[PDB]
Amino acid sequence: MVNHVTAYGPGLTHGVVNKPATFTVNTKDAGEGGLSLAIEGPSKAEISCTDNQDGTCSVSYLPVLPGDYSILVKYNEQHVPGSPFTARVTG
Amino acid sequence: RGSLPTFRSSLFLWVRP
Repeated sequence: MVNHVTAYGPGLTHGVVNKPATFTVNTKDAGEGGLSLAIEGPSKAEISCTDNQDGTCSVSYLPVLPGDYSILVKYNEQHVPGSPFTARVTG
Repeated sequence: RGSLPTFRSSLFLWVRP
């Protein structure tokens, strides 16, 4: 899976229940386009997203049950490299 | 996947210079 928008950060791979899990979405010299973020898992995780002002987005989700969460990141209907990701969220 | 209920949270952003 290679390449355009990219995503990296701890929240893409692991987290802990009831604490915010975070990762970054780098849109430096992406076109213009639609960025989709979704998270699927054993609970409805609240997503928050702040523009860091430098072409980078800082994204966190708040998982309330432990388990596996799929993080899906698409740019213009296409999967970013590594998307869908899988975060092991422990208790 | 499928044994327990699964939920989705979503966000869509338009990115533009």
